[PDB]
Amino acid sequence: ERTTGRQAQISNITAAKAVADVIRTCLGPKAMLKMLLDPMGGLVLTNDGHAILREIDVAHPAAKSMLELSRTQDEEVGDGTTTVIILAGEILAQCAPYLIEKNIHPVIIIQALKKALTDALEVIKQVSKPVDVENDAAMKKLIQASIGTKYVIHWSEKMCELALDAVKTVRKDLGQTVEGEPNFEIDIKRYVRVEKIPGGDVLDSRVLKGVLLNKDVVHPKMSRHIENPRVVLLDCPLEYKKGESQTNIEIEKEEDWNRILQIEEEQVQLMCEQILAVRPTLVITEKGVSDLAQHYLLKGGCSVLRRVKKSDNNRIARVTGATIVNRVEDLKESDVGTNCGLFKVEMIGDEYFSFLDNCKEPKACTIMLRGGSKDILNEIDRNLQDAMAVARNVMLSPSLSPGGGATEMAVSVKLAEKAKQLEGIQQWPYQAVADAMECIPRTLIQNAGGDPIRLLSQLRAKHAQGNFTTGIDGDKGKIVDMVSYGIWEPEVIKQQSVKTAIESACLLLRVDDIVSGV
Amino acid sequence: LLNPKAESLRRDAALKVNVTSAEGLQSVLETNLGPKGTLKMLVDGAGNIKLTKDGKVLLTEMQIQSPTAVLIARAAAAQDEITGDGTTTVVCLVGELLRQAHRFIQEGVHPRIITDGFEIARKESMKFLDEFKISKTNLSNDREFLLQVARSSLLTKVDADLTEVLTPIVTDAVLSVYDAQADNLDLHMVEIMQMQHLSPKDTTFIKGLVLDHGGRHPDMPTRVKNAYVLILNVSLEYEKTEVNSGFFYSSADQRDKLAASERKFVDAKLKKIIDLKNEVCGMDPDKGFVIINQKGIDPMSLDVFAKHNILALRRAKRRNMERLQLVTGGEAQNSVEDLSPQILGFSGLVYQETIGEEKFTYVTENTDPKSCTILIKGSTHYALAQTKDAVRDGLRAVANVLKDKNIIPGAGAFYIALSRYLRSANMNKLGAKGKTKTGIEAFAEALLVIPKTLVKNSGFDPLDVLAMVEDELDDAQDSDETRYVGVDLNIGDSCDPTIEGIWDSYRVLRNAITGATGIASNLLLCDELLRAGR
Repeated sequence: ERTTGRQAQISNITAAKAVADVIRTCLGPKAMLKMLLDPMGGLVLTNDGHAILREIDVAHPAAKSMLELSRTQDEEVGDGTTTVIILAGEILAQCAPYLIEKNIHPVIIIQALKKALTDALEVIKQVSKPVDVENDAAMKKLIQASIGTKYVIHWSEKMCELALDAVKTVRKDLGQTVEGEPNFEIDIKRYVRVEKIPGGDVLDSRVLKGVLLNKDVVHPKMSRHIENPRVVLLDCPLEYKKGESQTNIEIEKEEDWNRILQIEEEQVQLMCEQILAVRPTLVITEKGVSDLAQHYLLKGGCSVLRRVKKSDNNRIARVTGATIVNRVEDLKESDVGTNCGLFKVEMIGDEYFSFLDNCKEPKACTIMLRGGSKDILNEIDRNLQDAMAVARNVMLSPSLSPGGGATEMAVSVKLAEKAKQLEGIQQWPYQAVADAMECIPRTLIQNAGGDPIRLLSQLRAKHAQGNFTTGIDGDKGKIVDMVSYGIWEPEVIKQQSVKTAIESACLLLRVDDIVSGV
Repeated sequence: LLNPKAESLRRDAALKVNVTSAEGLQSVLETNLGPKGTLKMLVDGAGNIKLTKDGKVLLTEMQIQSPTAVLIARAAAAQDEITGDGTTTVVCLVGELLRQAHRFIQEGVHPRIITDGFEIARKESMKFLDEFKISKTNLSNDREFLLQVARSSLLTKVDADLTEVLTPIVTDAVLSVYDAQADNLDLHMVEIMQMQHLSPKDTTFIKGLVLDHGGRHPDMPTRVKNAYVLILNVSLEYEKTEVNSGFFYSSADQRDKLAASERKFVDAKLKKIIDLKNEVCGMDPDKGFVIINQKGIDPMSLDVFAKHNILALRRAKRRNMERLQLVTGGEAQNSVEDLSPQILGFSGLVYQETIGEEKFTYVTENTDPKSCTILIKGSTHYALAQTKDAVRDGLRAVANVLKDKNIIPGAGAFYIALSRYLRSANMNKLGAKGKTKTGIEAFAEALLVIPKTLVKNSGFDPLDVLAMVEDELDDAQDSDETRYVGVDLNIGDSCDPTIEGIWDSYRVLRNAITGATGIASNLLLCDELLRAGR
């Protein structure tokens, strides 16, 4: 019913500690397998952190907040799902004795977590090292981190080309002191939307700039490409129009019957004549096209496309600029067909397609993927999004940070040094943040099999005297430098990792009561 | 760390349950292995008792809540689709490998090092797999060697008396379907049919096809030798008007005249059929005419066809009509108007084997049948189910021998030698790791379960035979020559598996070592069990 006093603070930390404790063995490339027991006779052997917690039914509401935290992390970064949840769960565990046994007010701890978050972001920027974002050979070795241990490792070179050529098309990199700096905005969601074509080879997969249409041309003999195109978009079909009111044509006189039959053909030509007034080279309609409208527009020297989806024409309007106008008599001259390179109808996989591809980058592109089957295309799809997500974090900041527990320990050492110079009651919960940062590398040690206490203190000694680039090896499990075998990941992953971790930790600390009601 | 309606087994407690889960499934299937194995009962709940030694049928008919045995059953189902044999062999390798690993888990060894020791030893096992295998010639005159492969797949599931019965049946079934060249073999061309009322030891091989419905008339010829075949699609029985009508007879004899006038349309096609026999080898000996006609035939035409000594079949299965078309060679005749002697096929002696209730017509002695049949005989459903398991697994065992030219000797020759291999190689090599030595030694000692439990089901002392085989291998290495040693279950001493004729398929052992390693590896990777949503 109601949880008052310190009982609510216990249940909020315990719920977040239980969610993190499950995936502690899910961290690292060597991470163990989790066998889940379904209410039925089935089982789940998947080690993916998101696929596990999704199949785990939770009761306490703080556990549901940790589930929604991983959903936000999945939209930002493609990997490291368990890294954020374990880190956010350990911070509440380390602040638990200070909140109760030491009797520190929670607002003091929350204000201390905001100071530790700002200091942590500064340390990550200091331990991060720059890399050339314009080097094609360097970007392939970066994305390769999210490539290997997958079926795409053989095509990885082609997987990086499809990843780079896609983000480089939709990215706008600008800055100045006049109109401001967009800070290298890249949209993978809307603009990079992909079309998967079965059959063929991965080498034949191209990134097309434009909107791809699966519908063919109404007539076999027609202009294949136009130099300076004029495009008209309209939802209305092409056929004889009828009045919305009651229309009855009574024919008595003998010679007036054939005249009305000619007018019906003239009305179809009139609707096409209103389109030809702007001299379009391309006509795209949502519904079908009558055979008469096909012949009238064929002699008019324009291209006709039929049975095109409405959602596709909306994406065409942004890369082109032609606005959909229902009635042919209302067609504006302001909307044009400029920046369309080729109409090429070339057949791909025994199926006629239509290409809107151009020579320019109107902040969007359509990726054409080829594979050996639909399951291969689905594997290329999800891997391409993770491939571009890594390339996105590299284009959203030049600096790379060492992984494998190197950055995790590098921050914890600097937090311990700033703790001695930070006066006030917030010093005690500030030291709990550094102890929570040591949980991630110690977790990789526990999954490796080595002594967690011995290897952690020795790894901390490497950061204190030597450099911060000495991490833990995944294959071996012994303390080594990350410069030898680069595990290096972009900094944006570490940025949003500690960022949302403090926001999720403070959110649960602010709730002192839980009641049930509608 | 708990919420209502949840259960969690954590902190190495799941390992003690999972290893015990394998020990429970192992001890059940440890009873049946090799020719000395045991028979079990499977109750479907409907009251039908089924006795089979095949681990494929066992794991599907039993329901197990233990999730460890579920993964073993699911992975063995993939092994049953690929290998088709040695389902128990895979289970015995998984269980014992977890037992040897659980002993090191109690020592504090991390399971990743244990699983890494299995993968490193598996890669070295594949190297010895290619070295230990024996390349068999591609000659099809190898039937003598096929007699050894047959006894390997037979003696396991039978009393060894049905082996001598099924040995010429299975061996002749494969080579008759298989043309002489390297192309392929089709197991669908071998029909599996079951019959009652006769002992299982009388099971015979059918070179042609077997069918149920025979010619019904007391005077029809029972044995017809070297007869022409007619595949006919048209109904020879009485027909009725497609529209509603009636027969109005003024006189008593007119009633038979109207019935004969309607059948005259069918009798017109009947006269064209009997004229074909009068045109071709009517009185000629060693030649005959058979009607396999697919649709029904009235008893009036059966009496007419009996006077001509024509075998007339009616209501034949649609699938058999196309099969008899390829076996006999005669095309399917839809209309009698197009009937010609060049369309007729040719078959050998066609004789009806008639029991009390049923009649059996045989299509055998065909020029180019390209389809075999194995007719399984038994008095009860117990012998019919056990033989069907031996035929299906027996044909697929020989099938993998022609597809894969490499063969490996059985009787534990591959398991004992590889276990001794990794023991001596790892000490000489030492290039893996110091902590990996536990995973390699546990994997080598775990593969001894098959030769240990094979003689354990035989009753002989496993410590005695494993010592004599190991001493014989050491005496073979001291003599500096290649000697293949294997266990003898009847006598209890060692022997030569190449001379005794005990062989194991290469593809079966390749997926058994790789499969069982992957099964036990994923089971050791489970630290905690979780039950939620229930």
